[PDB]
Amino acid sequence: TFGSGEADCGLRPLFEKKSLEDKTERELLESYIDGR
Amino acid sequence: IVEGSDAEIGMSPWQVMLFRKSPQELLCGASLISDRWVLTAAHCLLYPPWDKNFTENDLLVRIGKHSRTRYERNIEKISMLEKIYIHPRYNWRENLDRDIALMKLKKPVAFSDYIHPVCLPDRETAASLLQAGYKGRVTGWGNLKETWGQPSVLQVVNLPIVERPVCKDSTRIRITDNMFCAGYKPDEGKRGDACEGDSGGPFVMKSPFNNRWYQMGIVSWGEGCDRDGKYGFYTHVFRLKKWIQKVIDQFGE
Amino acid sequence: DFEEIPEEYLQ
Ligand SMILES: *[C@@H]1O[C@H](CO)[C@@H](O)[C@H](O)[C@H]1NC(C)=O
Repeated sequence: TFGSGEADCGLRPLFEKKSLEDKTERELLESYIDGR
Repeated sequence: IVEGSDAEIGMSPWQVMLFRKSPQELLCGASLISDRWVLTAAHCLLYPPWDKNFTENDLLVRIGKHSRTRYERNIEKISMLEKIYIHPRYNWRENLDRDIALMKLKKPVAFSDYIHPVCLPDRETAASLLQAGYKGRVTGWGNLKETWGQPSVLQVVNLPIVERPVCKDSTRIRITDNMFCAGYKPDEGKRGDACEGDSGGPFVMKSPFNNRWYQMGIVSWGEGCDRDGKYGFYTHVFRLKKWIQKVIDQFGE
Repeated sequence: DFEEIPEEYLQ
């Protein structure tokens, strides 16, 4: 509700919570070079 | 969204539609950041040059949607607005600097598989992800082309953040530290952009550290849609976070 | 064009 709000924010019920990936999120992750 | 694709069901559960009561039309996108607060672009509500000045009684927010035009019975939730807060220094006279607004819902919305809030970035997440070349994602029900051309369901497109010098050199508009631009360059072979109807919507990124989605920007403005040598501009959410936290702390509950 | 929504939300 302002950064330090909602301990559950950003975790999608149909994806992260079930450990399923959407069709194109890998494209995002692959672009973050020098993080992982 | 231009050159995007159909979103999967539940793919952006924080996506919000700003809907005009009468006539009933799509006004802008927005995002759910908690059970009672929605974030959007100030210019979706207030823009004197075009005699635009909506009050809380002129609008409705529809949450959990997928189809652009249907009333998604038992899935979407429609909420009325209690109060609208525009940033006191939103510059509509010159360049849309600080193009941000908060909307307090009359009653908290219940979360579900289709309705869930996105996170707001903290200093380190912004520092680590807001870099040229890194891709974010934009979603919305806006036009599919600069001159339609309307999608049947929510569209999505992933776009790379562009170096500031390049953003500045693509427009005659004065860019500020409260904006960043995104899109592919003429020679990258890929394209895509937000368009009319998509403004106010979220530009999100997924943290590789904790796997959460963060809203880094708000679709703010652009010159045309998906034009070569031009880029979409976004409100820098982290730079304005103190204002956000301030409004929620004072008028929350 | 948009499907009408319930009256409840328009009052
Ligand atoms: C928008 O309308 C409100 C009252 O509804 C008014 O106070 C405000 O001055 C208007 N915005 C403009 C024209 O600057």
